[PDB]
Amino acid sequence: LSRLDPPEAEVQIDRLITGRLQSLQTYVTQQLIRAAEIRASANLAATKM
Amino acid sequence: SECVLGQSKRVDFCGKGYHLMSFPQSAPHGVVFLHVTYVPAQEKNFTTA
Repeated sequence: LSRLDPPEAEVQIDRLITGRLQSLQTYVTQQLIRAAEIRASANLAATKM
Repeated sequence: SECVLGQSKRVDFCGKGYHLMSFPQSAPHGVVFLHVTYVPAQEKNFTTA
């Protein structure tokens, strides 16, 4: 934003800001199918609970 | 397909207590299960041989 100028930084900003929340995208998918791996292991706990 | 159909054996999987039977009801975007369980109340001591 400071050094690169917004005419020829806009194709750099084209997939900088658009790409950054693609990385807890990674994380929550890593979360829930450990969580739903236990949310069903809750039920697998519930098997002999 | 294991509480409404059929009489299961799975506690904490067909409600709370020894599962007797099951009544399903529709719901907005949901399914609601009633449950009938045989959960007795009153006891004593007793003495064996």
